[PDB]
Amino acid sequence: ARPCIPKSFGYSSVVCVCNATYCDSFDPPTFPALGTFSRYESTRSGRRMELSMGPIQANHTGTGLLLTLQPEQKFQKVKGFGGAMTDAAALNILALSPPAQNLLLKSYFSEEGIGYNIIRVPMASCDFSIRTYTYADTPDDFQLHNFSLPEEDTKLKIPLIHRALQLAQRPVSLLASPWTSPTWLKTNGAVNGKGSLKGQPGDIYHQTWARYFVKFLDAYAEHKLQFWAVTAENEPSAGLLSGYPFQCLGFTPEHQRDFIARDLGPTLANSTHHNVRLLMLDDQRLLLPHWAKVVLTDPEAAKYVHGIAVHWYLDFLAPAKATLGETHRLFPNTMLFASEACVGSKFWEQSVRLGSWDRGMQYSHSIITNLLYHVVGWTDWNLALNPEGGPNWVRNFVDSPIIVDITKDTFYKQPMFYHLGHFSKFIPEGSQRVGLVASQKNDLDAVALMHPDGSAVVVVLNRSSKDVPLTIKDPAVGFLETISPGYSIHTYLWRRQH
Ligand SMILES: *[C@@H]1O[C@H](CO)[C@@H](O[C@@H]2O[C@H](CO)[C@@H](O)[C@H](O)[C@H]2NC(C)=O)[C@H](O)[C@H]1NC(C)=O
Ligand SMILES: *[C@@H]1O[C@H](CO)[C@@H](O[C@@H]2O[C@H](CO)[C@@H](O)[C@H](O)[C@H]2NC(C)=O)[C@H](O)[C@H]1NC(C)=O
Ligand SMILES: N[C@H](CNS(=O)(=O)c1cc(F)cc(F)c1)c1ccccc1
Ligand SMILES: *[C@@H]1O[C@H](CO)[C@@H](O)[C@H](O)[C@H]1NC(C)=O
Ligand SMILES: [K+]
Ligand SMILES: [K+]
Repeated sequence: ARPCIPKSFGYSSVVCVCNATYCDSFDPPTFPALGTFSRYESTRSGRRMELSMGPIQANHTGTGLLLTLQPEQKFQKVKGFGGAMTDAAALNILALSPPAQNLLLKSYFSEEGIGYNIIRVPMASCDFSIRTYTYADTPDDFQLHNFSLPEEDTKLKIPLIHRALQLAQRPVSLLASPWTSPTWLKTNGAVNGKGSLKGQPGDIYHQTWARYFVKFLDAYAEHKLQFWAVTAENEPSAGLLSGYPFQCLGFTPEHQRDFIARDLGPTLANSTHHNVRLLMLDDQRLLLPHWAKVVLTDPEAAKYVHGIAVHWYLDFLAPAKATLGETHRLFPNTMLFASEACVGSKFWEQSVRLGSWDRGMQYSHSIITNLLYHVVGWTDWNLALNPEGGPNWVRNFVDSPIIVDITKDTFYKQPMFYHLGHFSKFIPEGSQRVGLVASQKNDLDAVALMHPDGSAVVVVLNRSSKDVPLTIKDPAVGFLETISPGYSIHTYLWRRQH
């Protein structure tokens, strides 16, 4: 429909430039003809989700790499893909002109964009906030009569969420996570630093905190927003650390176990919001499987926990098989969900690297890894940031798929945007991961899924410099002869006749 307008900022690839009169966009989605496949390609050299079609062929000869679809080897069903409506994201989006705001939101949420269907919503302030507040700052208010949503919610986040939902054809799911409680519920009396809820699970402090989640859901429901899930705490491990720089609330896994079993589980189940799912952990994967063992081996906690939320700090190395793999083996009926991912957080790297193909490849490699380890969804962090990677009240700046430049009423779509969209656009909710078997050792990363309507999608990432010829075999349908160029990502789509 409208192609990328590329701009280089001296990094390895280009951004796509959007403004009040122009943004790259797709035509309304259509599937290729039976017997044809669609291929969307992005490359370091500058191609951005460009479409080409090819024939599905009856026959294949050769000793080149073959990836054979295993349509009957079924794994997890996918919840979806999206990102976080932080205060910083909201401020950045709303600092654009109305036309550019609309083109940014369409980029993420419409079928002319990449079809996000998840939005994560902080419960009050976090580091990606310019004001520190909770919804109940008036002290000793244990019945929460003074609980209320400030303008950060009612003027900024809620209206943008309504606008996202209007632009989406896919149903959008909301996920809520708190960073800190009111300080008068905390041992240290501050939003940050080392501190936990006062007292012990089952008591007034813990019951008040549980009731705050219900007040929050009630307040958003008055604004005609309902939540798919909440997490028990954003990064509960952080509040155990001396000097933790921003909003946190410390839980050991035992503390979270007991809080869920005695307070949060019962409180949510007793509310009009009982259909909201509760996700535990909401933290980095090296805490698994230990955290899952501690919480889910207690049947009184386990009965309230729908899933395990994991964060991906893509700047840092950690094992996947020993964390996600082992957790799935021990608790196969408790879904894994990636609730936050970010890059650019190392102080010594530029927070925002406009046009970094490497950071794009980190996103897609992470997503593939997540999907191959049974994770049902993937949620980016801030939907949009400024060129500094903020605002952020502790200067904890990071990168984002969309960077807003208010002085030019412009925004830039990063390689990360397109790497995420290779998945989000083409993997509807309810899609199921299926097997994909390589005939020989190779340097490609790939994942296959089946849509609810039976159609196939395969994403292929090449992080190498070498162009790799390959063939995809769908045993029911035939062969897709293709190529995976060096530093490329491809999504393949086709209809399946039986
Ligand atoms: C928004 O960006 C577009 C795309 O770069 C600008 O339109 C271009 O303007 C230059 C200079 O006049 C022309 O050479 C291009 O042909 C234009 N491209 C298109 C696709 O129209 C546009 O001026 C910018 N809008 C605002 C309000 O700044
Ligand atoms: C379970 O839910 C009910 C709501 O149906 C709660 O009952 C309310 O409690 C408040 C005081 O806390 C009263 O002012 C309301 O009039 C009550 N409403 C109803 C309909 O009874 C009850 O407190 C909840 N119990 C929990 C969370 O343990
Ligand atoms: N062909 C393999 C990758 N195989 S895979 O696609 O099943 C995969 C498995 C993961 F656990 C994570 C991924 F992201 C991808 C390779 C690629 C690149 C260098 C060495 C080996
Ligand atoms: C495919 O292979 C079979 C068996 O040799 C052959 O009869 C057929 O013509 C080949 N070509 C096509 C296009 O089906
Ligand atoms: K208040
Ligand atoms: K940085």
